[PDB]
Amino acid sequence: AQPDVMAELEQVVAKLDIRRAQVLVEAIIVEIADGDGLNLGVQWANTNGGGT
Amino acid sequence: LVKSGETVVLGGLMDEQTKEEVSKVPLLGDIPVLGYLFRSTSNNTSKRNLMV
Repeated sequence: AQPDVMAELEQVVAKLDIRRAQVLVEAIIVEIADGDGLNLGVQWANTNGGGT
Repeated sequence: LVKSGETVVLGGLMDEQTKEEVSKVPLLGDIPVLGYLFRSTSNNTSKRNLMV
């Protein structure tokens, strides 16, 4: 380009070529799970009387 | 973007898993010491620390 644009492109480039900063990203996924089933049940069977 | 001499972290995953299971008898399984006689416990744990 014209020397006028060369000097303008030269500032654009200098700004645009800046050392891009780096990022360390730690994620922390914590899950906790449990639970209590209970099955208690009583059956009575009688020949004479009846069964449950 | 890393310096010409330097050894660095790209990324990494530190993963930790712990599954705990018991098949116990409701009341008896909860006796703090004797209770381990009623319970059939299955525990599991793992660790992976990966660094690039």
